[PDB]
Amino acid sequence: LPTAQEVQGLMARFIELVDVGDIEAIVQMFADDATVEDPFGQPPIHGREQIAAFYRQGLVRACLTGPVRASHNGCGAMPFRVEMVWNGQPCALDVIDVMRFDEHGRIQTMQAYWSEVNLSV
Amino acid sequence: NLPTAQEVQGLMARFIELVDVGDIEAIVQMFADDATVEDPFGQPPIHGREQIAAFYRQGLVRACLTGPVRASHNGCGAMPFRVEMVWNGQPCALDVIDVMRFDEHGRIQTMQAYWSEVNLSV
Repeated sequence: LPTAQEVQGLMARFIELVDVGDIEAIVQMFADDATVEDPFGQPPIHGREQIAAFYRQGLVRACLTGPVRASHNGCGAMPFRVEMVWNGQPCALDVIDVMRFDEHGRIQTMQAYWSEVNLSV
Repeated sequence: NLPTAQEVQGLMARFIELVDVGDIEAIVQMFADDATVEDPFGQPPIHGREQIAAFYRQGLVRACLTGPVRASHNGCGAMPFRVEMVWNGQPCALDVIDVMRFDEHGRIQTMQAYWSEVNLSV
């Protein structure tokens, strides 16, 4: 189980991969049975391919907007901003990903909180 | 009813407002009667307004959002904020992210406050 410090490291690593757009590298960070709920409120996405599909569908710039809050039970929450093009126009989306990592430092749970209210032009 | 995404932003912002002024009673009122609080997440959950009240009475300090509340459409939201306390002799700052799920009456059903000493600044 990653330590509070390792969680900070992994979560930041995740943002870096989304930012560069390395789907393969992003997918590899997920445990086998990892689930993704993005946005939180919608059906969880399960499986390597579906997740890769989800990220390819999505990937865009992403960067932390605050430090990773990490716990001692391999979990963490981080605030970030996604820069993308929507309705043919440059937009921003504020998100908070809550993640639970496993013993191998792989992502078991990803929950991204955000909705239209967090959408900005 | 279950707060819309906009209502969640409003409710969560209010929660920080209450912590900031130290209104224990009004904080407790925001919680469902049988709410669960995990603060810091990773520690045993505390249950019910009595324990939540004892918890906040023990803890309550200033707090403020450091970014917008991220809200969902299922009455949930997460918010980043900083807590300032003159704890440990000197003033310190604790960066936290609270994740809340509200119930059908617009009260807090659960709250998880993510943070560790790793988020404690001086």
